[PDB]
Amino acid sequence: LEEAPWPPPEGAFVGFVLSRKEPMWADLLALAAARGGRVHRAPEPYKALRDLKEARGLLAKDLSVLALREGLGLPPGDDPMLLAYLLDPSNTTPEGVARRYGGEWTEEAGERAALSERLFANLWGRLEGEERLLWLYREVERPLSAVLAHMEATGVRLDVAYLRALSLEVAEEIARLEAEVFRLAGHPFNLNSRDQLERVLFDELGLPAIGKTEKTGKRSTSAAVLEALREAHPIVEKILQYRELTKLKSTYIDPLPDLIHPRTGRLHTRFNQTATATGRLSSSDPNLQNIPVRTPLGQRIRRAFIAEEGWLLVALDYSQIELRVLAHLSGDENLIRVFQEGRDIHTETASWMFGVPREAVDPLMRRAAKTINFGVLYGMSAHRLSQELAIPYEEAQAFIERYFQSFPKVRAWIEKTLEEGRRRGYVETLFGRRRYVPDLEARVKSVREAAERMAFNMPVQGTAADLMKLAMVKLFPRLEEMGARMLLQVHDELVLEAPKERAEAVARLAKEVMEGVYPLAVPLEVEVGIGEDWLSAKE
DNA sequence: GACCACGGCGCC
DNA sequence: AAAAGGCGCCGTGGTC
Ligand SMILES: CCN(CC)C(=O)CCC(=O)NCCCN(CCCNC(=O)CCC(=O)N(CC)CC)C(=O)CCC(=O)NCC#Cc1cn([C@H]2C[C@H](O)[C@@H](COP(=O)(O)OP(=O)(O)OP(=O)(O)O)O2)c(=O)[nH]c1=O
Ligand SMILES: [Mg+2]
Ligand SMILES: [Mg+2]
Repeated sequence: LEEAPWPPPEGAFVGFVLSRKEPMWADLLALAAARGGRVHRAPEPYKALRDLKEARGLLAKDLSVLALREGLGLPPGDDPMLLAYLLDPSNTTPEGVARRYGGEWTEEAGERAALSERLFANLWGRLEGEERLLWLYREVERPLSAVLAHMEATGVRLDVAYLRALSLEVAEEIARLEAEVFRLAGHPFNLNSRDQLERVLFDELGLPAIGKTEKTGKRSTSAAVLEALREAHPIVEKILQYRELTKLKSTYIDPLPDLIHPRTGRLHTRFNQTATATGRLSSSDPNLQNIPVRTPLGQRIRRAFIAEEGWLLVALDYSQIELRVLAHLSGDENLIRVFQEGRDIHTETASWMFGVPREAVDPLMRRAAKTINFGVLYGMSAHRLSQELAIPYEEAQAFIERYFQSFPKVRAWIEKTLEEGRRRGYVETLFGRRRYVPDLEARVKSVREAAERMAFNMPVQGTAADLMKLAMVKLFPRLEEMGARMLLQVHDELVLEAPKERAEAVARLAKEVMEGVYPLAVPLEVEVGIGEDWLSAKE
């Protein structure tokens, strides 16, 4: 390409090199743009950012987040990553996409700019005639990248002092547990080492091994195994408590406080847009889509996520979203009727599980019940279910008969979906988002049937993901005009931040946007709460 | 210091 | 652990 002085003409593709992958933390080392057989290299990248109207090219969202961090309103535009991801969601990295569609991902901005231009041309070509994928690109993914950029640069407020204090308290409790574990073993060892624990439980103490690990066939010490052994030796309960506490402390309590950004004073995640097989987003660095919520200590941690002073958090969560999607995709009259009547399948199952009436099902019971509902829907075995519910195998097998019989046209949809996947080599969401599942023709049964479970889960999980993304795209500009903020997405949930005066109006508005995103054969219901912290906001 | 594979486990 | 699916991060163990 012909070397040409900065700045580039408008519509040029950008290339850029960060000192580290996280755009809120990165130094912009270099910046370039490419168009019309030219390549322009910015003498000083930060200053050159101001000359661009739009970030167009590979990882456009990351450069846009960096720009917002610097006070520049630079929105992301076309990104070949989004084109490739729609063509095949195993296209998750620029290294791979480059190799697959016409170049190499190097460490030089000018080369990355040229690459973006070339790859865009080629991938755009491949999407011609693919009208549904085109609609997903233009109406969903592309605008969604702009929304994600704002969410990332905005961040979420965290009560750091609270977490610091919590750490010291959990440390003492952890020591109480580990000391007792060592007393019971008769000697200390690295309790964090599942290999050392394996030998203590199964070789030294006389406990029966229950299961083996997947890759290396060691005797497993997983929570499920320990659960089954909870009454064979008092050390087992202590170990389970130890695991709970150390998991929460090492993953959330200790790391999160150290990740507060000096400029914003908030915590900033990344919402990865080309990272999953089904079309869901993922979150990393840190992952804010797996903040604890179940146990007492977990809830204490979620309480650390708080609203700016003068603001409130608003949490909105789609009700039984994948069951409703299933009703629509399958067209099952019984299931559709359930939602037209306003029934709650999770409460109902929770009612059967704990042997209480529906009004007796508390939040944590209902939670347990959804693991069972989706567990079964997506192929859980009779054997496993009996083990979890701690009931006879015959009771577990029975529950699964009744489950699929109540909703007769589901299996038809599953069989239709699997046959279709075998022929085309891929399955599809409602909107035509694709996932290739070649192992549907595998000759090994365990491999083939695992593939089948992935394949028929995908249209359901993926449609739910399409709906939520579309909702985010419609909702974002409405929040901007009300002076509220979109902060996080957790798959079928959004967390917004609104000024106190407008929080009620924002909650109502967001609820309606989410419910009316794309009407289905059953209503979509959204549960909404308002609060000073994330736990309170989910009520 | 960093990379991986693994087991394990937090959320949806 | 097991015929639920989708993720990312932790510490260990082994390298490099
Ligand atoms: C090989 C087979 N293998 C391997 C593992 C598996 O198949 C893998 C599965 C997996 O990887 N791990 C398994 C589950 C692990 N455990 C717990 C561990 C167990 N230890 C205890 O219980 C201890 C008890 C305890 O301490 N105490 C307190 C001390 C009490 C319990 C959790 O996830 C914990 C967290 C949790 O349950 N959070 C709920 C959940 C969930 C799921 C969601 N979805 C999809 C559809 C939904 O529609 C959509 C939206 O979700 P959501 O909005 O929520 O639901 P709805 O929209 O439908 O309903 P409403 O919005 O109306 O309410 O997402 C799934 O596909 N599967 C799901 O499980
Ligand atoms: Mg939900
Ligand atoms: Mg949810």
